This record gives sequence, structure tokens and C-alpha cells, in this order.
Amino acid sequence: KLLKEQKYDRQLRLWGDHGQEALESAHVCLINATATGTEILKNLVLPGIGSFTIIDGNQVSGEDAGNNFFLQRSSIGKNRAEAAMEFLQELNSDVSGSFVEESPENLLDNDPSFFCRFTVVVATQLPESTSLRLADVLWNSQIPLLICRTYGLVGYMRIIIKEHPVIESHPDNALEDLRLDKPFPELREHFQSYDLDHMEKKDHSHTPWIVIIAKYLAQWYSETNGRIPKTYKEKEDFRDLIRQGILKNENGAPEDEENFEEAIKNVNTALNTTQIPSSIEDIFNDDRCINITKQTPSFWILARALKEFVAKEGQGNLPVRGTIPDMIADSGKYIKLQNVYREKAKKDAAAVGNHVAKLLQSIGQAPESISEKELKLLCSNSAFLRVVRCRSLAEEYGLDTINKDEIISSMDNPDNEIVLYLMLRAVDRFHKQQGRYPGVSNYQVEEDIGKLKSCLTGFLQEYGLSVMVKDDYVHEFCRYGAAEPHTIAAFLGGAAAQEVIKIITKQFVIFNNTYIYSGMSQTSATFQL
Amino acid sequence: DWEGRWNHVKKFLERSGPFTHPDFEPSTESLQFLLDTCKVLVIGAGGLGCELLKNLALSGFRQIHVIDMDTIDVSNLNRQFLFRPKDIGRPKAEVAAEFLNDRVPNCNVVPHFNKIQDFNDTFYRQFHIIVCGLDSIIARRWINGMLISLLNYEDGVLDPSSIVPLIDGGTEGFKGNARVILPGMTACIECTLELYPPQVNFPMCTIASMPRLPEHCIEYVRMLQWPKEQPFGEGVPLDGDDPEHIQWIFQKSLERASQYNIRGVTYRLTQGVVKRIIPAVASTNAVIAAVCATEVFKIATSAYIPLNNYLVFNDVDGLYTYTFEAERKENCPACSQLPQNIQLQEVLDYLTNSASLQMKSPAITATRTLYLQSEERTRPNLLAVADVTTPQTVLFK
Ligand SMILES: [Zn+2]
Repeated sequence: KLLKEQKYDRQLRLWGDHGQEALESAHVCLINATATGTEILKNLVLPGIGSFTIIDGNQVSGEDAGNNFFLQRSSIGKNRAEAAMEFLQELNSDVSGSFVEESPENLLDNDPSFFCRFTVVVATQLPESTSLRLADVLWNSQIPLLICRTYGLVGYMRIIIKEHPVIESHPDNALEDLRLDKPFPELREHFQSYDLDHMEKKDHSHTPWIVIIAKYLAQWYSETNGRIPKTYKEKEDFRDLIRQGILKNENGAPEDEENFEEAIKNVNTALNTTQIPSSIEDIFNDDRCINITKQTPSFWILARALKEFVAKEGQGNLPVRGTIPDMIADSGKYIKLQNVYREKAKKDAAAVGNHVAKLLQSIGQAPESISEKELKLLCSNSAFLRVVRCRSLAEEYGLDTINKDEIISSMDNPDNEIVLYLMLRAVDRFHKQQGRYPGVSNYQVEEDIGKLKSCLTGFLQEYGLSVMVKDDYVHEFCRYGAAEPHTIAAFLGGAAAQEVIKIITKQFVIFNNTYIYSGMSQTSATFQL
Repeated sequence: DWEGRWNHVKKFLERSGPFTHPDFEPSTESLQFLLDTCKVLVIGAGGLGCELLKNLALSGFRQIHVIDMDTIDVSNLNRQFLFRPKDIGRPKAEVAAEFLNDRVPNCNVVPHFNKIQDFNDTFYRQFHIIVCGLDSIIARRWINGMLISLLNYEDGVLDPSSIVPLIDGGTEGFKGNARVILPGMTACIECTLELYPPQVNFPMCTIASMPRLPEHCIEYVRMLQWPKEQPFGEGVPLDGDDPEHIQWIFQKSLERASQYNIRGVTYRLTQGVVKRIIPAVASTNAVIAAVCATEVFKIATSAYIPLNNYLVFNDVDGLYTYTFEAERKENCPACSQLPQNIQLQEVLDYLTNSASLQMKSPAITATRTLYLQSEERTRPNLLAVADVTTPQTVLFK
């Protein structure tokens, strides 16, 4: 317990004790233990996933032992799952490892419900057919799935989760909820309490910039009546209005007042901040939010609650976040100013609580099936809520469901990474047609180029994709010879591991479908296939 | 060594291809030339270090040297997989080579329980490529100056063979960055300083007389109260890893926060502030070490063209990589062949507070020293500057 707190300190500062809890209670499943899989897994064991189970039905080969940090020469010939677990388990004693010397197909044949014992399933290096078979089962079982393939210098990753909603999305550089444009009562009161004109100098130069801008925004408002949204004019004149309030020294020339400087540098992003985000409106207007039932997930309940609030006590606004950035000011004024927002945030959260309770009533779900902590967190991130819904793998492969729009448009650029996707599809055709991958042997390359070029055309015409694929890519993909280069597997293993942690912890925001990485150019892209 | 051991690496060295580097020549020998001769120096066994040694070793590199002055700590274990609880206290560089040499059959990883400043020209000259994955900007700028000083100019024309490639990676939570630097050809660490020094050092005025955040309180106790009082013995310094020390910083901080009505002081927060803790996970290190290793390979073998120098990785909202070419400043203090131009206790400020130089506690010297703050009598002394930010002597005219 205390051992863990010390061990996991650097990450607890990222997803907190609650994420760590979600992490330590999960059970992930890895399909094959190639370099790609042991790399993903290692990134899950280190931080401490509750437990894992490798499922490989193959044996270690000279090359497996050569590109995998969790397979030794001594394991050549033995079961890959068994041997990988031996070394992966060594990574963290708090993680309970396990395996099954069976393959995905066999398991799909006998006990499909087997995968229902996992929080998430990570499948790596799977051929088209096994992937679709597995995808269908997990989808109907509502089991989260991540498919990962390393092929030469290309990394591929596809996530499949019916619905993944999140509250705590951890936005980077979000706009502070200052409410300077739609000030609530207590904040209006607070600003009036200030008199910049008649006031000692030390207090003048130590007034929070929010107060400063507040002061001047009312002056500019009681005159013109505008709000100042025209960037290099209205906002620029405003910055001047503010710059003219800077006290002058005994000599006449203005003095050094960092707080006013701060007010100035902030006008750009401080005048417009109170507005409901697109994503929130879309959440509000979604069916799972408007039509509540007995099965409605706690998230959609809190979503509707937020909506009701926006309707009443909110006055078309989300509850005050409660926090403000630091800003040069005396302690007293800063704390007093912050308490106003804090107090206000508390008032708004209670109102949201009511709407929630009232919702749980006309549902009879429970009295408090939602801790008050979930309520305080929801009010803090009300503007940052996010919902992701992935297509099924079936929709992607369907002849009438395929997203040809996205693929056609992307191909406008003959080098978009969507070609790598296309080549992967074709390479797979080459594997079903021929019973092997192209270019494996130095002598097959040249001949395979033509066979693969043909599998591609077949694949394209079949889905009605009139896109031009440069010959270089066909040649390049034969040149790969199905290799699973370690550094490429490591890149995808860090990337995939973190997406799995996002699923388990429900905290940041997952990519919405397919991520393709190109080690050749070191570029990547996300697509909604 | 054994059957198909390097099957995954060979293919990029034995086959011709459409996207190959202009100077690439498929050879069945190249790999062996790589295993037996390419000398790579990894700076840091912390952060990206562990991930770099694995990647390089499984890529055909065998002659690898690692430098690190640190000792293993319990907090390292959430991502420095080459270390185990039993190694707590041992030198990181040591255990790292130890682990690798045993997991990768013929790798010859050589440790160096030192700090990069302990070495000079003669030492760094022994390497073909240098990969830096350490945490501080002071260290990044220091190795940046070393490699540039190795540059040999002939009548104003850079001798390409004197160029030692520097691959540098960093990570911060779910963000990271990797870059390729070719001293004298590409932008160097100092060429784009508007990206490296962005760190925080609370202003003495707010911390001592205008606290507003819990961090300010903790900062005060650490930077002022501890020195004044000497809780754990006269002359004894503050040990960030010492539990009784943090406990003390914590209690005193709470007391200060109480007086100014500041909420939030916490033990976890005290630790973070005393040690300037940066959140860190395994996943982001793997990603960045992967990109760097890949570029090390490329540069060693000419398999493909190098990263057009600067990549950013971000995992917070979805995931993405972004690359651009950082430009070489023609006026750079570190990589420009010409002596800088200026316009004594007022020029020292210009070498400090300034942005273009951001030197830390410099030291000026006339054509005779003067203020070599590094010597307490070097104050009564109160152009060729010098600094802790680089091995070289910056010539200012
Ligand atoms: Zn430079």
C-alpha cells in the first residue's frame, strides 16, 4: 500500500488514486506474444494493471527470440505465451500474469465466452479472418477491443468500443471560466467593491488582472455598449484603454505595473469564455440524454442533469468551474477573488445534485447510486465531457458500410498514410490468395511485386475505390517481408498501451478509430474508418 | 549469432528500395559492420535511457556506452523496467548494462557512473552517434556545446566528417519530443532555446510576500525557511528523498498556508515541489525512445533519410505526431562560427536575464578573468564568457 504509493508516484500525478484503482482492478487479455504484444503488455504491467493473460498458440522462433525483449534464445522452440509471461511477470510482482497455450481460433471454436472475463482485449499480428471473427464476438459481448499490427515500418492500430463516454477528459490549455462576459451576482458585487481611481498605489499595482479588465470592461460598456470581439481593433483599443490606467511616476512617464501588463496580455482570451461547447450541445441533444430509462448509464443521467441545470439555475450556462489561474496580486485580494468563484462553484454543484436526485426519482434506480465525488468532478469538467462511439469492424469491411468517402478524399494526396492502410488490406489478400506474405524471402520480392499489385487492384475494384496507389508502395511493402522491426513495435506498444489505459481508467480521450504510423517518414494520422 | 536472429533488421540493409537514402547501398555485410563497429553513446539511464538501450540492442547495435550519475530509487520502478526492487540504491548505469548484457546475448553495454561534464573532447570523440534522453535542459545544452566544439572548420568551411550526430528525446506526461541535430548543419539545442528553458522558478517577491498558491508556501519553506533555520543540524542540507525532511517541509508549509488562508498544501504536493517532480509513464517513454532509436539506426546505416529534425508526440486527446524543420539561427551563440556582437556588472545581466543567451551564473574574461562565479572572492572582482550551460567559451565582441 505505502510501497505502491511510492512506486507509482510519477503516474499517480497523472490519473490519480482513482485511475490507479481502476487500473489495478482490470484484467487485460493479449492475443499473440510477438514483439508488438510484449511491448504493449510491458507498458501495462509496469504501471500496474491488475492482471493479464497471454493467448498465443505458436512456438518461439529464431526470429521471435531476436526481436523480442521478453523472449530468449533459450526459449526457442517453447510456447511463446508461456515464455513471454515468464519474463513479463518479472516486471512487476503486483501484477498477476497467466496464459493459455492455445490460439484465438481454437478458443473461438470452443469457448467464445472466454474473452468475457476481460476488461479489455488486445489482439496483435492477426490475419484478416481471425480479426473479424473475434471482432464480432467481442462486439456482441460489449467487450472493448484493440487490434494492432506491425508490418515492416508501418504501425496500425484500430480500437472498437460501442460507447465510451468520459467526464474527466484532461483538456490541455482550455479557456479559463472567468465569466467576465456573463458575471454572476456575487462576482458583480465583488468587482464593485473595487475603486481603482481612488485607491492607494500598492493596492493598485497588486490588483488581480481579472479585476482590472473587469473595471475597464464596464467603462467601455456603459459608453459604446459593445463587448469587444474584433481582435486587432476593438480588443486593441481596449488594451490601450487599460494601458492608460497605469499610474504615472513623479517624473510623469508611466511606471512598472506588472499586474496591468498581465491584464493586457490577457484581454485576447478573457473577454469571451462563457459559452456551451459544440461537443456538449451534441451530448445534450443525443437520444441517450433525452430519453432516460431504467437502464440509462450514470453518465447519461449526469449529462441530463447538467442539461436541466443549464435550463434553470444555470440560465443557459454550465456551472461555474470554480478555479482561476494564478495572477500577480496580494494574497488577500487573490484569495477573496478565488473564494467567490469557489463558493459559486459550490452553489452550482448543489443545484446539479438536485436535478440528479430528481432524475433518479422518476427512474427509481437508487437513492445515491452516485457518490457526491462523482458530482463534484462532473461539475468541474462539465465543459470537457466527451463521448466516443466506434464503428464495428463489420461496418468497416462491409461493401455498403465502408467509408469510401474518407478513403477517396484522403488519397488526393498520393502519400497520405491511408495508402499504408490500403497496402495492409492488399497484403492480406496476398496472404489468403497465396498462403504466405510477400517478400519474406530475398528471392520472392521481385515476383511478389506483381502478385501483390494484383491483390491490391482486386481489393480496390471490389469496394469501388478508384484511387491511385504509387508503385513504390507495392514494392516497399514487398521489401518489408512481413518483418516486425522492434523499434516499430515499441512505438506502437507505447501508443497502444496508453489507449488501453484510457479505456480502463475512462480518463483522457481515445482515438476514434484507426491510427496508422509510418516509421519510414515518422508521420502518422488518425482515420474514422 | 543464431538462426534468423536478425531476420527483422537484415531486410532493411540487404534490399534496395524506393525510399532509400541517396547514399544507401544494399550489402550483406552492413549489419556485421554495424554490430562490430558503430559506437553509440546513450546519455542517461533514466527516462528514455532504459528504453533506448533495449531498442538499440535489438537493432543491431552492440558497442553501446551509457552514462548516468544517478542511483536507483523506488519511484523509478513504474517505468524503468531494467531495474528491480533489489537494485534500489545501486548505480543506474551499472544495473542497466548488467540487465541488458544478460537479456540480449552478445550486446556489450559499457556503463559509466559519471556525469557528462566529467568527460571532455577526447572521450566524446570516440563515438559515431550520441543519443541524449536525460531530463534537464542544462544537460541538453551542455552536450550540445560539446559536440559543436568537435566541429572542425577549414577556412570557413565545415568538415562534414567532424560532425557527430545528436539525437535528443524528452518526455512530460503524455507529451514528448524527439529531434535530430547535426552540429553545424541543422538547428542545435541553443538555436531554438524558445522551447527548452520554459521552466518555473517562483519570483522571490511573490513567494516571500504574496503567496497565493499552496506551491508558493512550500516553495517558501524550502528556499528560505530551511536555510534560515536548520531543522536537521547546522550545515545540513535538505534531502528531497528523506521522509523526515519532507514531513518537516510539509508541516511548516501548512502553517504558512494557514496564515494566508491558502488551501491545498498536501504531503504529495510537498514532494512534487521539493523535487520538481515531472509526471512520467512507461508508455510515453516507449514512444519517444522508439522514434529516437529508429533515427539512430537510419543515421548509422543510411537506410533512410533522417527526421527532418523535430517531432512532437501528444497522447492526451486521441494521439498524434507533428514534425517540422527547426531552422538554424544565423546568430546562434553556440553553433555560429562568428563571434557575437554586444552593444561590466551590467553586461553580466545581459548574459543572464537575456533570452538569446539565458546563461546561468556566467563568467566574463577580458583579453584576465573577472567574476568567475564558480572564488567567493571572485565577487570582489566585480570579451570571452564561460558558463555551466556549455563546455565551450563563447566569444563576445
Ligand atoms: Zn545553434
